[PDB]
Amino acid sequence: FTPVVLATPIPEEVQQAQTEIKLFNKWSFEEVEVKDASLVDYVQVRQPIFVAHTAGRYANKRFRKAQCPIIERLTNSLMMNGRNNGKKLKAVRIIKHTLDIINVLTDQNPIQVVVDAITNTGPREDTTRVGGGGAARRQAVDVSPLRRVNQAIALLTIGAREAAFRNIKTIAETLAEELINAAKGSSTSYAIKKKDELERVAKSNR
Amino acid sequence: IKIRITLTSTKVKQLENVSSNIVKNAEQHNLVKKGPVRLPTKVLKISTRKTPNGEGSKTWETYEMRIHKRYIDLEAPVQIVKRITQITIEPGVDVEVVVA
Amino acid sequence: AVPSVQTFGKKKSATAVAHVKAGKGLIKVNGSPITLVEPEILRFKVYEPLLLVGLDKFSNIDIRVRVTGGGHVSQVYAIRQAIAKGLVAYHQKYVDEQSKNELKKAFTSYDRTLLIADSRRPEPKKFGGKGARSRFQKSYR
Amino acid sequence: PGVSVRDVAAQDFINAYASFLQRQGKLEVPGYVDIVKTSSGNEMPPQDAEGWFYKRAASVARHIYMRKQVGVGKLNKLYGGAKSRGVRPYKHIDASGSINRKVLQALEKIGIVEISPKGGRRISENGQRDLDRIAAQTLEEDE
Amino acid sequence: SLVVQEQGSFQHILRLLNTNVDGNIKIVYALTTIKGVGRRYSNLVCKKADVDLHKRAGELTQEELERIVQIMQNPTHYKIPAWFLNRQNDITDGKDYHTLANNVESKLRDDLERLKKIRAHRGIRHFWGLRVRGQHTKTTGRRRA
Amino acid sequence: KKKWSKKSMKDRAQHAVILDQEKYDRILKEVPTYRYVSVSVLVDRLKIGGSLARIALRHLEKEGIIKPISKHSKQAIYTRAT
Amino acid sequence: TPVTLAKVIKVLGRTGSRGGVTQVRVEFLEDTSRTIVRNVKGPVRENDILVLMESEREARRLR
RNA sequence: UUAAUUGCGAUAACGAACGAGACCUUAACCUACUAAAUAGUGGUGCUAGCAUUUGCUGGUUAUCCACUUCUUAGAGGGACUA
RNA sequence: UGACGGAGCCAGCGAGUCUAACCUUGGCCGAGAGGUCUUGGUAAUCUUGUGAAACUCCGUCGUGCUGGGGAUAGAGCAUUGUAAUUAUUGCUCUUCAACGAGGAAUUCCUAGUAAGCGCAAGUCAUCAGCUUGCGUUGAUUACGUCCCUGCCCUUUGUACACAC
Repeated sequence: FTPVVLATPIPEEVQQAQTEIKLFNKWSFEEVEVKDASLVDYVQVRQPIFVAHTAGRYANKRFRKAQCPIIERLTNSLMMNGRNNGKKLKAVRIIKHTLDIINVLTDQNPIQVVVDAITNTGPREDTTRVGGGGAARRQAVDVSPLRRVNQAIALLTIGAREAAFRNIKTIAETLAEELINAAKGSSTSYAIKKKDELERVAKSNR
Repeated sequence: IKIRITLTSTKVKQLENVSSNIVKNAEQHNLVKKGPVRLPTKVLKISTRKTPNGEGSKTWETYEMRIHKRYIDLEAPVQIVKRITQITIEPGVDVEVVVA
Repeated sequence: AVPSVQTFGKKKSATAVAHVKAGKGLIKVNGSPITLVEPEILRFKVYEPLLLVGLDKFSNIDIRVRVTGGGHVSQVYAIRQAIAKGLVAYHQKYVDEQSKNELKKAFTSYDRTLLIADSRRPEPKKFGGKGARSRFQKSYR
Repeated sequence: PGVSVRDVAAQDFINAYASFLQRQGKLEVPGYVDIVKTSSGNEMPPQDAEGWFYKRAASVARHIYMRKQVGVGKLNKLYGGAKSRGVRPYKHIDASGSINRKVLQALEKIGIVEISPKGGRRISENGQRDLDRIAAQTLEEDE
Repeated sequence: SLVVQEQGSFQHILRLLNTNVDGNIKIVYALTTIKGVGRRYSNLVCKKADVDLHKRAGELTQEELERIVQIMQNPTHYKIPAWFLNRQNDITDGKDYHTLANNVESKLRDDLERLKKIRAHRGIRHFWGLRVRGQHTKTTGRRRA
Repeated sequence: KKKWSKKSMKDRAQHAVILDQEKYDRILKEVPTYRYVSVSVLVDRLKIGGSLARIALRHLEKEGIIKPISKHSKQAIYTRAT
Repeated sequence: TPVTLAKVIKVLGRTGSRGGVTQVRVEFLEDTSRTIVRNVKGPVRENDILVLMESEREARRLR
């Protein structure tokens, strides 16, 4: 192998990443494993993409919307609350800034924090409505791992939208601070408080 | 003369046969010409309520008329062009010739 | 006499046509270099091919793309499909089929839309509602 | 190495060219600027008071260069936006033609833009010849 | 990037023609507190006075405002083309003018009273309080009296 | 007559927007030990005005103490070099 | 209490007032041959891993 | 088993008709008797930048030359639970 | 995730000329509007290579009844209209008015749908918050159930029969 230069100017940073192996620019999309095997094959890994904008066909098959990249799934639930429907062009911008903000804190791998956050706020058990004789009780039922990720993404994205609303905090930085506390475990993050609150109420209404 | 005969019918089958027999009749004279040019179809949409009065669910029927325009470029003398166009005249099809 | 191939990629309503020849390793879109769209989100989208198989197939090939129709993100999708097909068709005619069937296998594995134009055309709107399936409002009293 | 216009960025060009026009001070603006709406849909004038016209001239100069023939009404559409008619839903609204018209005759006045056949404007020879000094800063710094 | 030393000369309030004008905010949007001069008028009067647009209402000298008020008082003196002003070709005089903080209500009362005195359709409507610009009164305007 | 309101309380925010020496040298000595520095970080920790936060941020990058990583609008991500 | 991890082996069917939950037969990850039948609130499928906040429960129906 | 009085089939019923379906309209690969320079043109003519080494855009108007894979829709086409 | 100021600009349906001034193309200085001229295609080469709103580098205020404010008044400038005063409509200027994730209740929705956005056509004497079409950006479950109000079939009870 002998390296040669090109008359056409193409940036080196993109070229250097492409030359040896597949990887993000500085982010380590590899070894983002989760210690909990319950959600394995329900959070997206081993298919690193270069951005959270892939128009993956998610309506053709029952679950192909669940094989969606977990960052793209996080990007989609942030794309909500009325005037932000559509506009994925910025929904990826916030995650770009949030990942930047996540990196500058918590010096470990920025992606692992998100997946640890999602794996930490998925409600392990909640309670469902039972009619009974008019009104008797509520019954606690187990939660599938796919339902977990649906709720884990939601609570993180609901908390961020409700935290940056009518305050100084931008949607990018506050969506980070919800993921910081969700991944580490603080019992104050919007996702975590609701997760155990739903779990607590399910315990009482077994 | 650089004639350009035009065709502005609606029935495609009537247009396609009369244009096919305009090329073969012009080619049987061993004259120069261009093949047909297929212009985009021009659908004319009339969207109207179905009810005569103003009662009922708001149901609408959309009528469409398809317009197919075709032109073929020829360079043939008029003393044979006149006897070329007027023959095999087809009902419903609109075969017309222009000068310059 | 110059080895060339003209191909197309498509999107919802975008279409990019690529002229791929044996040139100087240049990639251009709409008269401008592909590297200077710079919105920092879709730079990697048009970079995906050369980022995953490298420049070993981009050394002496000049590619110019003319995309029209659709929007910004749609045009970029078409651009990727145009350059993807051009490299596919280029190694189909001139280079060994071994090179083409291996790059198709990597392109398919990474993203099916790198080879297949998305068959998700829009649904026409119907009367009695604001959209295709949404209705206006049902009032009862 | 080879020199071409489009092989550089678009965002830094418009600003750098405007600073070139502002520093030279030869655009020959009559001066009634900073008065008019600049667009009937735009309810506030530009914030960049000392500029907003060197950039607009820079904006049209790149725009006329990449196009072949353009008109006063066409550039009003390009620079127009949506007018907020309060409760009424938004609608596209064209910009005032004087700002666009007098920014082109200024380009004619200084030699950037020449009249073209079939109506409209065109990138002139003098307009293109000064882009070499424009791109010089970009090429020298990165290489 | 530019930084300044903040002294006690900062004025948390400004007195322009017997009206309290806020400090610690943009001069352009501070003048909107005056009845008759708003976002655009403050933009023009600040352009005429050649005051730095980036500066606040805190570090503004008395002379800088004295020209601002002079422009507000007599806009036509500074060669204004008579399409920015809120009162062009007054019915009482025919000459171009511009209403003030207290003059805008005085002339609004004066222009409403002349319609009332002549018993015009508009004047009887203002005397009635109903809509005068043709708006339907069947649906809108129930919790207003 | 009912107006269907809630009318919650307020915190009476006091964001100062013209900064004096006491704030100027406070932020100068406190821009260290801050892992993430932004416009909202300045106003929610040193209680400065919103425009001061972005202007001060431009001042801290002009001389250079806090090294920016992402220069995007609507979200400024600056770290401190170490 | 140390929670337990469990893998489904069979799915029985939808139950509840609106069918929003499903009966599943589930095998314990450690000390297998210990069957259990649990109700799952979300969409579940074969060979899916289930978390149980408690273990020794068996809800055969839900109405 | 039905997004089907749809079929398989016990069968005092047999054979039928209507409805469903079938039918009609769109997206899109035929690259050969579906294109004019009414669309990238493959070579006209030169002008505005650097390399005398290999680009980035504008074009008079019936010489054209092995011209058609993109919004253009005919003839064996194609997707029938392969 | 938001207003404003730049700036970058990218679709698709579609329409447009006889007792014709409709389709605002450029050379009307004019400057929202429309009088000058029409050089303009049996409407791809003219509006429109739809050259548009949305969207998207960079900067202006920073959480306030604030640049979220023509909602409501007054003053003026224009064109269609033998004629608009109960704004025809567009344009420029002043002040905040209610409004701060809206109660019981309720509607629509299973894909490039919903939702955001805007454009052509019908109406039209210019200019419509409606409709019809559309196209741009593009979300959570789809192994669903009948308990959630109603359909289909069957069996069964009826003192019902235009029939609970």
